Amino acid sequence: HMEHNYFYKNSATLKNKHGIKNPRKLYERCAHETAREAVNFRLEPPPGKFDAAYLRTIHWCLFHKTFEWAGVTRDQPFTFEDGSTACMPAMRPKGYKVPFAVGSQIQRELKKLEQRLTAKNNLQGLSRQEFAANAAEVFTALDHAHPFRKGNGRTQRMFMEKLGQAAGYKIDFSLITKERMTYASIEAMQHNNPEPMKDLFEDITHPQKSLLLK
Ligand SMILES: Nc1ncnc2c1ncn2[C@@H]1O[C@H](COP(=O)(O)OP(=O)(O)O)[C@@H](O)[C@H]1O
Ligand SMILES: [Mg+2]
Repeated sequence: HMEHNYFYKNSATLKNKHGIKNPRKLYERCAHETAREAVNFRLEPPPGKFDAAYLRTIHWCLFHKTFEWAGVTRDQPFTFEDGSTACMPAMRPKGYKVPFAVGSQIQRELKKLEQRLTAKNNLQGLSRQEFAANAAEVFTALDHAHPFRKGNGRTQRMFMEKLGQAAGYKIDFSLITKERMTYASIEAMQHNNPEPMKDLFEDITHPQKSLLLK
């Protein structure tokens, strides 16, 4: 029942802060704003902890001017200013059999990822090949958790950019198409094939000057 409360009454337009009722216009406005917020967010230093709180902070920075629920995961009830409450504990990509994390799996998976990152020292001290493989595993874990109602891709990509930066690697998603990212995501989650994601991260990553100069 509560998932309908993400939309205006009898509409396919997500409730938003921009004053927009046209779903196409909302998409374009949001795309432009999240791109700009990403440019500005890149100026912020990477944190010492790459945790679920940080992921929520990224989503909030990218989306708070668009959605009231920016930074809030979809397992959690969210009450809009209009007094209605929304959430969406279960989500499955269209056309596909394998769903994203359901309900409390979202928190459990983000906790497991946090622990893995801590154990691996945020992927510091790796070879280029190792870093790419490990970054791909982190990304597929994020993909499955899919913690937000919308905006997961933009965030996950920002989380990776900052994780990379703190580990001495530049990860540049602009080097590839959306289609390639989608393909790699589908292969990993729908077809249990982790290779395309590994190749993707190899292709868009290089060690930074400092990591070379050291
Ligand atoms: N069928 C799928 N199975 C698993 N992951 C997918 C699938 N399709 C897309 N993805 C990935 O899910 C993530 C979120 O996609 P995105 O386009 O940001 O949607 P949203 O805005 O709904 O969160 C991206 O990393 C994307 O590549
Ligand atoms: Mg997105």
